[PDB]
Amino acid sequence: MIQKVITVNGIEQNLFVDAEALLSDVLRQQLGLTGVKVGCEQGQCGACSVILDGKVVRACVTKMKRVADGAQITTIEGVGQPENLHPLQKAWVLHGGAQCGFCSPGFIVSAKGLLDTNADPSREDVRDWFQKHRNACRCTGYKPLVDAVMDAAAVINGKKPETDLEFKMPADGRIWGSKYPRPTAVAKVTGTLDYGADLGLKMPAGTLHLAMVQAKVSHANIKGIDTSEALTMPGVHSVITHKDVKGKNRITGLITFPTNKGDGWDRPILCDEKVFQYGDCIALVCADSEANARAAAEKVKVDLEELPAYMSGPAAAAEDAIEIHPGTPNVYFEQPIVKGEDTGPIFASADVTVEGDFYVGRQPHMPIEPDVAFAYMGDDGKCYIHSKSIGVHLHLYMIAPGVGLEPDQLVLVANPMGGTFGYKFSPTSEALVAVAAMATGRPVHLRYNYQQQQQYTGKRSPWEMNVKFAAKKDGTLLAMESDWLVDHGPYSEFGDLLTLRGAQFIGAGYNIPNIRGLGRTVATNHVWGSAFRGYGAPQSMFASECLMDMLAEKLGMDPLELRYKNAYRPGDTNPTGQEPEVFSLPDMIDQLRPKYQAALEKAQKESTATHKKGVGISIGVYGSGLDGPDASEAWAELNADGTITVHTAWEDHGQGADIGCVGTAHEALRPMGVAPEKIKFTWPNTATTPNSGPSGGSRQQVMTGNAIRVACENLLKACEKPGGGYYTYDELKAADKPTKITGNWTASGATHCDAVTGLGKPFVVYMYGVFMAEVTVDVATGQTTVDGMTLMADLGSLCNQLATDGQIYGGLAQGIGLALSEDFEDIKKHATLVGAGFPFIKQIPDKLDIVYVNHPRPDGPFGASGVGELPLTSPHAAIINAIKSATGVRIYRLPAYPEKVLEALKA
Ligand code: FES
Ligand code: FES
Ligand SMILES: [Cl-]
Ligand SMILES: [Cl-]
Ligand SMILES: [Cl-]
Ligand SMILES: [Mg+2]
Ligand SMILES: [Mg+2]
Repeated sequence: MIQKVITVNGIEQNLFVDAEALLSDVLRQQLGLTGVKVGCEQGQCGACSVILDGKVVRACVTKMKRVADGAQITTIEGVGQPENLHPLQKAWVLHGGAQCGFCSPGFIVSAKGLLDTNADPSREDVRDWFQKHRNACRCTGYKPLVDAVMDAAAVINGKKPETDLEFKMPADGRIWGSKYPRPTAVAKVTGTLDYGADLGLKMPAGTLHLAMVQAKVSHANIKGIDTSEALTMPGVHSVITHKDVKGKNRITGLITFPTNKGDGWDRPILCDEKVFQYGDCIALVCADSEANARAAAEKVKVDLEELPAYMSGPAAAAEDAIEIHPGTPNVYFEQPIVKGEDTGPIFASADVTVEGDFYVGRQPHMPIEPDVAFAYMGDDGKCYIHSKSIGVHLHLYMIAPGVGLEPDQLVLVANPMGGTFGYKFSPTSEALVAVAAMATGRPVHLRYNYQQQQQYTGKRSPWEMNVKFAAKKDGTLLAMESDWLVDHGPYSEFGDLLTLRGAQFIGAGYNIPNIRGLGRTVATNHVWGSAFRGYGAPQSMFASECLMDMLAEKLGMDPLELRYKNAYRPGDTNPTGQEPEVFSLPDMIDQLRPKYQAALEKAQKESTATHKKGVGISIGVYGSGLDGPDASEAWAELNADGTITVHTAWEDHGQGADIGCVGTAHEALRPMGVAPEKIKFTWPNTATTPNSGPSGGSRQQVMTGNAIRVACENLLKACEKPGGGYYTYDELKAADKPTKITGNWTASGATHCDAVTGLGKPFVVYMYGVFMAEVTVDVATGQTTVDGMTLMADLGSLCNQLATDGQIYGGLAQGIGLALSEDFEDIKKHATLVGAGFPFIKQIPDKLDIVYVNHPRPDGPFGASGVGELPLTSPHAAIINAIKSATGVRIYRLPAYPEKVLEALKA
């Protein structure tokens, strides 16, 4: 141990530390500075950026011996606090740079290091700096962050007044459609919002820290577990196995389809008889600390009979394949799509047919914050779970029978979270912490490290796809055929539904009167499938949007013009036989056309012999809602102090659940003249908030937004004074009148897609968009650089521009990763941010362009559709179409690795 007298945030600290200790650990645990956020723990993400003697370092790979006596450290807490914001923190808030906010402290600290050395940086300087210092963001696509640096810089330089960093009201009082900052912005940019790991450091002693004992093979029969050595190890309380589980020890898929050949109880909470994938939790060590738990977990011995593993869809779908779940065939679900006439004869007689085999792989969500949960037995005897669940009511019913509790005896609460991008549509650690809390009686806490986040949370499921188009010489689509195989890993949850998405979205965007297709779901021993932003669209529309460009090339037609010809117009139906609710695609194409022609011209002019430039186009379509007559509930309550709380279980991945609530409520409350700062939101809690539903399927703004609008409309009626005006709280209570008002809303006109034909009206609101990608391909290396992305977006009406801009920028960046760099195929290699091809700032162009072409939705609140998954429907198709336009080569199987591109280039 050594004494180090240093300065931390301007205050002299008398530090007593292990020289080998990590600065991140010291700052967070010993000094309580949880504003230093830790994600990857491997120096790759920059979340832990601190300033050490004028240099930006990553505290997670800075050992205390590198901290000299009298050193000066600045963390986010020293940059500024809620009542004393730094220009960089004000700028972040104004520009909407905090979405999930997990990266915000590191980014702001890093940016402060930048401005202290380069006071008046260019946009490229900013990007260069964030690249060098490895500041990663998964939410924003970087543009708003650079916007914020530039604006703060102007203020610090004395070029602009600081008051210009404060939000200005639109001068009618309308925050709907505005750039009003999200309520959580201040806490995020000051590091005063407590995420799961932060809460764990602030829990009382007696809290047990968990570590997972995980399978180190992909497929096995378990013979026994030996905990003897682990129990003698330092800090160890006990080891939990399947024997300690009070219920079925199974997670249920809950809405398993009838034609599913599996019962949907295939997933264990703790492995009993079998290992189904690498990483499966077999046991939980409970100890006094994470470090001690992890140490002992290494010594728990599992006796395994290793079985052959099927590591892809095709391998597991073979006739001769051994059943992974005995009694259930590996191909456990099939969804046909049968629309209009038989396609066989139409394909035979058409002027032009095209066909293609396409692949989209196991994309890893890669949130900066790795999975974390905790649980405890309350004084009331209920079991409470606090996690990253983005569907608390959903997960309750998925886990309750497994852990052995009645629905009334378990409570699920969503912590503030650093992004999920769909992986939290699945339970990850909830049942594990419940089981541990129940068996021990003590508070338990479980934090995954980044490797576990990669290997042992759900992934986008790979699809092997064959799609075909039949068409007239004028470009009129006549028919389509489709076959898709979905590799869902060993756990069935929502696998059949994902498969159904192929029926709804392969070929979405165009009038296609005749379709014959078949989707198949298959269990494998690769990572289990959890929703990933887009959920079926990125796979489906990659195939159909690439094939649209192939059809265009065969016709001798401009790809944009071919789309203009076939795009939804009044009278047309989508693939499930349903009429579009608005018709905005022709409008969006027309407005993009000149930008597209201008991009083509630039591409040809600026191309060289070694660096070829191209332009690609795609369309994107997705539903807003869960399938069928989806519904939400909200409560509007006037409180004693004259504020209004809107109670919902609108789960915040980071997308802006808080601003969606406040924005929608304010618009609905306008007649009563309610200031936005007086409107409160609620963190999701199964006991104290209504079943608003999960934050999945880009549904909340529509479903819960409507429910909030109805609740607020009903509160107005309850507050309405006879003869005009409104009662106060005190007046209402004195009259013994209610002050907490319910509102519900239902997508009444929706129906589920039929099990035989795939036809129906699954969503009443869809999202529509047109993508344009501009790329440069280096033909010597096969390396693609995306120079610009454009999205024409119809969102009906914007609740909040900061939120929708950020959403789109974020999804476009994930499109670049999906197209060029991202995959989880090799269990070990792809277990880091860098190894799995996470897009750092230089991989994302500064040129991200949005054009809103809003066609108000009949069923949307004030006209709004969702936005969440739109920017990820097909941006990767536009990118791949752009590579083809640049070089003549088509990548059919994502991602377009440089070597892969080179191989095609030289074929
Ligand atoms: S770089 Fe330190 S937590 Fe990622
Ligand atoms: S706001 Fe950057 S990771 Fe979420
Ligand atoms: Cl998916
Ligand atoms: Cl390929
Ligand atoms: Cl490569
Ligand atoms: Mg027609
Ligand atoms: Mg090669």
